[PDB]
Amino acid sequence: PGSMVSKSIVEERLRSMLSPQFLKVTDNSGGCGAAFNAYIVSQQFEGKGLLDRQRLVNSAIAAEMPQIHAFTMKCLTPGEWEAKNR
Ligand SMILES: [Mg+2]
Repeated sequence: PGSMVSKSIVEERLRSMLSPQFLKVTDNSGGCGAAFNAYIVSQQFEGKGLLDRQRLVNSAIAAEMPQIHAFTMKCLTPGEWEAKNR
C-alpha cells in the first residue's frame, strides 16, 4: 500500500541495464519498507571484481535506492554460473 518500489520495478531496472541471462528477485519487503535479494547472471559483470559488480547493480536502481530498506545480491557472469553448475 502506497509503495512505488516493487519487485517488478527492480526487475525492470535490472533487466534494462544488465540484460541478464538469468534473474531471480526475492521480495523481502517487511516492516521497514521495500527490500529485495537479487540473484543476477549478466555478461555486464565480465572483467569486473565483486565490488565493481555491486556498483553496477546499484547504479541500475539508483533512483529507487532511497526507498529501499535493504538490497542484497549475488552477481555472476554467465561463465561463472555455468561453472558453479547454475
Ligand atoms: Mg536501504
